Amino acid sequence: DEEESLNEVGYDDIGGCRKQLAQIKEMVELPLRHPALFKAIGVKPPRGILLYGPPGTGKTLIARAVANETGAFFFLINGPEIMSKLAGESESNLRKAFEEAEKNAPAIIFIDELDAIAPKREKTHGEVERRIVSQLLTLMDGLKQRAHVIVMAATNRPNSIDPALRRFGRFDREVDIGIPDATGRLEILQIHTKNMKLADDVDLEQVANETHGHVGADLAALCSEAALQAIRKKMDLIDLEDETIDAEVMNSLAVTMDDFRWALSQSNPSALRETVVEVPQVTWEDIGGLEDVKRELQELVQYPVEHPDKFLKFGMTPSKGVLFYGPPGCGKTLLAKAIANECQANFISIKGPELLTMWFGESEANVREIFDKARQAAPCVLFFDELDSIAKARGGNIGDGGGAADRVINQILTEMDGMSTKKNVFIIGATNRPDIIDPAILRPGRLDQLIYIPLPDEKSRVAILKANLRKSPVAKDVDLEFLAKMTNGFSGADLTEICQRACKLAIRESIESEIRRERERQTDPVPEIRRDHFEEAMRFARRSVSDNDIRKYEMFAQTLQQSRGFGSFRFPS
Amino acid sequence: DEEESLNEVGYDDIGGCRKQLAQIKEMVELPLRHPALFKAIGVKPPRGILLYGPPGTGKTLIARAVANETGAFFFLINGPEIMSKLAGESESNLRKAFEEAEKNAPAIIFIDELDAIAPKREKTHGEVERRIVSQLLTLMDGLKQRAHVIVMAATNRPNSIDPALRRFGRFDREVDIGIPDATGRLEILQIHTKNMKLADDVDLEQVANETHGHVGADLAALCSEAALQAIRKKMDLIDLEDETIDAEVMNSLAVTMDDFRWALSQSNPSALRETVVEVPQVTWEDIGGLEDVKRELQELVQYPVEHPDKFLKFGMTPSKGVLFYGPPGCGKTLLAKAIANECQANFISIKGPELLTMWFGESEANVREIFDKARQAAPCVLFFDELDSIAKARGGNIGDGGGAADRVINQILTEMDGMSTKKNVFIIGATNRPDIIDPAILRPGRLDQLIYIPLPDEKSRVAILKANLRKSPVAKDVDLEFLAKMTNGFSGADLTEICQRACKLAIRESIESEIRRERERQTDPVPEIRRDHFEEAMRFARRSVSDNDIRKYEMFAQTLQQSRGFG
Amino acid sequence: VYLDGDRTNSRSTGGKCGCGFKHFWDGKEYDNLPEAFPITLEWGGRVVRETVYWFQYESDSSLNSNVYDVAMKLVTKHFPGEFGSEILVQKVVHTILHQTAKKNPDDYTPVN
Ligand SMILES: Nc1ncnc2c1ncn2[C@@H]1O[C@H](COP(=O)(O)OP(=O)(O)NP(=O)(O)O)[C@@H](O)[C@H]1O
Ligand SMILES: Nc1ncnc2c1ncn2[C@@H]1O[C@H](COP(=O)(O)OP(=O)(O)NP(=O)(O)O)[C@@H](O)[C@H]1O
Ligand SMILES: Nc1ncnc2c1ncn2[C@@H]1O[C@H](COP(=O)(O)OP(=O)(O)O)[C@@H](O)[C@H]1O
Ligand SMILES: Nc1ncnc2c1ncn2[C@@H]1O[C@H](COP(=O)(O)OP(=O)(O)O)[C@@H](O)[C@H]1O
Repeated sequence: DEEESLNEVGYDDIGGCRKQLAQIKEMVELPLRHPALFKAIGVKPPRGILLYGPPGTGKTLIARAVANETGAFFFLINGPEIMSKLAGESESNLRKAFEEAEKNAPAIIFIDELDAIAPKREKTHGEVERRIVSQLLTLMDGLKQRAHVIVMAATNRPNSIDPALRRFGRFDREVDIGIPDATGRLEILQIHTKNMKLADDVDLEQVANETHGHVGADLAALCSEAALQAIRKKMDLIDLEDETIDAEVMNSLAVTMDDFRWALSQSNPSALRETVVEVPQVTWEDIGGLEDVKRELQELVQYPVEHPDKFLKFGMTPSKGVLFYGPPGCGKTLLAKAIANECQANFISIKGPELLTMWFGESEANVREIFDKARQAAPCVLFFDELDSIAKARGGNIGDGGGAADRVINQILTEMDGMSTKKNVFIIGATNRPDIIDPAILRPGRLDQLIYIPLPDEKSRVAILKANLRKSPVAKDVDLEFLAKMTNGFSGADLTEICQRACKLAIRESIESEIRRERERQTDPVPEIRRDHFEEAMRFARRSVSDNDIRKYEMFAQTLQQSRGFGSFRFPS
Repeated sequence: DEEESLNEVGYDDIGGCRKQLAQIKEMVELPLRHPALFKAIGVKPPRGILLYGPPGTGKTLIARAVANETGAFFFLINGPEIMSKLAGESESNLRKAFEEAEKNAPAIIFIDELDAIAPKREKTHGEVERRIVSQLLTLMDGLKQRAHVIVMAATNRPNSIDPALRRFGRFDREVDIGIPDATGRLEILQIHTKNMKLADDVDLEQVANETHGHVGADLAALCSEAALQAIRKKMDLIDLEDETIDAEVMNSLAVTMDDFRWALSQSNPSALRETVVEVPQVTWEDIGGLEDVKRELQELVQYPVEHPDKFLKFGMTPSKGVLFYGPPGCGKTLLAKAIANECQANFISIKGPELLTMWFGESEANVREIFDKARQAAPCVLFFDELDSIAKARGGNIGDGGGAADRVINQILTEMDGMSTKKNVFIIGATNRPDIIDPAILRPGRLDQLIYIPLPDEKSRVAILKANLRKSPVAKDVDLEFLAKMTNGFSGADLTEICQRACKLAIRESIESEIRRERERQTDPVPEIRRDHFEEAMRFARRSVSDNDIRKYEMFAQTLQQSRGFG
Repeated sequence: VYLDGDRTNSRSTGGKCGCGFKHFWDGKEYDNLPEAFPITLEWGGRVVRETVYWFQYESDSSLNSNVYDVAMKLVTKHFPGEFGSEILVQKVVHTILHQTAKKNPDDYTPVN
């Protein structure tokens, strides 16, 4: 019959959002269940909470969870529903809701979509809409701690509400429900697949890792498509689309890993173009050599965030960014990812094309938004890749006759020189052409530290080769040391290419052998990579960085070192 | 109601607003307490007062405070409350107020959100709104019969009200409630933490210093967040749910300094992207050497204001500007802050990136705003840094088909030429490429004085080293005199770099020693910077400017001196 | 004294001259002989012509010519105290670096 009471929304159904749920419990449940606790200290509880989030993230799920898991009186006001009523009656309904809730206590009020109730004031093309907004403002300011009434609201974007509603005494406290991470996606998948019958080879961890831009709605759609594929696969020739289906085939339904793979193939994530904010999965083991640079990075980033007392004692201002320079493809991004991972701080990457888009599009104001996002994810590491891309585009050594200043780097400087030092937002830049960079960047208070990343040596090449082969099942007979000794002027990318070519040759040989064996039988030869392949793949080896190109970097580093000629300073004593 | 009666706000609850509160008291209480006095002098009392200020600076708080002291009469009008009524009823509402306050004793009428009922005329399309604006204008004009009624209004920003409401007889007077300074934030914190048990370790002075771009609402939110984190930290392990908290853990609840540090860490200030107008905290003690420049700068900004009669007697117009030129980094920025601090005048700083932003964005009209902020906050010092940035970015020297003239410096000159000498607004420019500066700036009457800031000499170097080190412990064996004798060519930033490197080495050693000593527990070595740290730090030292740049600046200065041959 | 590039008593180590003796140049004792390359300068209207000597093959690594110092000396000797002369430094650095390439390891023609 009506067994919908078994299908409800509790705090267990909301997966991947634990911190936000904790905040909601803090500022929506405690104030109206223990009123005297805030009275004893003497602080006023908030009178309005707003919920951010891209579409399909779970904003309305929390509404139902709080509605049926609080015990206090709950009143629901749909956004579009209140606007569909005739003019004059909508105000009557809104006033009736706000008066009826106040009669009871506590009286949590949830407004689903107020972006359809109170849009931007200039965009309110009409007259009744402004009257509705004003009526909302008057009722909200009438809550003088009366019966402990708290108002909640949900929106797809903060920058669509009338700014008058984000003042003191109004919706001023906001939560930032966002894109789930890998663990969140795995938890959501485990929540959704709690009812259907899975097979014994379905590992949801692989599915969670493979999906990149999905949100809760997308994961639900993926599960539905997997179930549909499972139904269509075998029961289609048994099902007849008439009368009733046999109970035997009906009960005996399993969703295999192949169906999930097929469903994942036919998937369209709705958050691909968003900026990824997550802790990198790269550790110090993925990087070979560069031991000293790791120490310097740990000193620069980790010390000021762990021992503030020491810095306060000696009166020193911590550095606020570094600039890497060196030959291309040597690990200038792996270092940033690793240093972000070690300190457990979020990582936001801005690539060269991202900068070039703003220079062409005349939209450098977007730079501000970036520095807002990092400010919302402290502690965070902000990485700028190819800072010289704009300078390289403008002619290079011989430009259009202009100075060493452009539109986007200037905005970056303006925004960097105006951030509070209390926040922990480290800034890292990378450029393989350190001579055409804007000299204004290197001024103190900015990216003033210079670190040189050289080409790897023999031991470091051994380390790189060993690190990159943790996936390929190579036989224990090839001497990687000999390869490192022979390959002298190679960067990391070249060694990775050598490994990729060896793997490709092995795959091709295995496929050909399998096809020939099957053809012969119509009437695992190579389960691992052996020595000969690496020989053949060695013929297609080229040096990415020429021998006449490292002179620039070596001479630049030599001059920068030679400028420091006071190493013989000795006190008389 | 018991607590509500004795919790009514008053004059004592306002924070850093001292001058503004005095002005409001002067413009309201006097024309009502003693109406006859204004008749004796003959000056007519004001009729309208408007309050500026960014959101959450206590604009409506002053309204409630005023409607406790001036016990004559008070009627409150809300913008959204008026606009939420049905059309026709809203217009019929205001009249009642403007007759009720007319029927009774000397009364005050406060309109809370003025911009909610009187926006820009052309920027808003509608019919009822225009009728409301016309009704308000008619009532304010007709209230001229002098029934001892004063109308007050508040808004977030003046450049949103219908300009017809800014004329004479209608909101002519204005009061600006700006962002609090360091002392104001401390006073607001002391006001807020009154009925809130605290611990003895927390000092509010540090909190006031560190919270840079906050306003009153932000400070209240910070205090609330600190209290909430105090609840979460310790008591949250006892009170779970559905129970009643015993008084033993209720009364024994206190807020520590770490809670305030955390609450400060997780706080985004509202009024952060706004120019800071405050008296600097830099005195002559932080600057080494430059003795002649100090006197030449004192006799240019301080004499005209201290002794106006002397200037009037001799008929010499005080200088309005000065230009600093020299190698990159010698204290050019420090001198401006020092001279603004000695005279106790507000300081407004404009850097090179702001000029480049106005040049790229084609928004040179913003300069008209900047001087306005300097005009209201008089006396003031206006500082422009890197005036050559635009010329440098446009190619430099003979780099393109240009003539050293752009769209931003032109606006600066246009606005500076229209400054009245009655208001003391001194303007200081700084550059390190004097050869490419616009010659129109140096014309007399805009920036006449041209001061050369050279590299420090030995005595100045000793003074700089001593001034930059009186913030951290230093062992007595360190001999700064030998360092100053040995450097012989460093600018004013290289010495600071050396000191920073020494402090960094000391921090590294101390942390390493602590980590090493924290290993035997399962089984203050460096209290002050020693003289061996400086020896290591001197290894990573480099000259910022070579002898060639000194040659360039010396040649420029000697050409200027040779041009001036008299005597 | 030694004038320039003479068969001194100091023994050449790995020199390509084959005489086994070091060579003297600009107050210093070198192994091989430098090349020569013409360079034109045109900053500030005035145009000058100069020759640059490049040392690339040598035993000790602290003796090989450094471009950022050679260009700086060339600019300073002919344009002392000129404002904003670093553009000329960058241009001459790029020119000499491009024209000093060693695509094939046989472009060794030292001046007598
Ligand atoms: N954390 C989650 N766990 C499980 N399912 C989720 C989660 N988040 C979202 N969903 C799915 O998304 C549905 C709710 O829609 P939601 O994600 O709130 O879309 P919305 O457009 O943001 N909501 P609204 O604008 O209020 O209609 C749920 O019923 C689930 O199907
Ligand atoms: N000077 C001050 N001293 C003490 N508390 C202050 C001060 N300024 C602001 N506050 C606090 O911060 C709050 C700011 O809100 P409010 O006074 O409504 O400012 P507003 O945004 O200008 N108001 P409105 O007139 O509705 O636009 C006050 O109500 C006090 O709680
Ligand atoms: N030190 C290193 N150890 C291991 N792999 C490296 C190292 N340096 C570069 N790589 C390889 O280079 C690739 C990434 O290059 P990247 O660092 O992004 O180039 P760039 O430094 O130009 O950004 C990775 O696939 C990695 O395998
Ligand atoms: N004469 C000086 N006395 C003390 N400190 C100085 C002096 N000159 C430079 N400094 C130091 O240099 C730092 C920055 O110098 P600044 O004045 O900003 O350079 P510029 O004049 O180019 O703006 C300051 O923090 C200051 O401590």
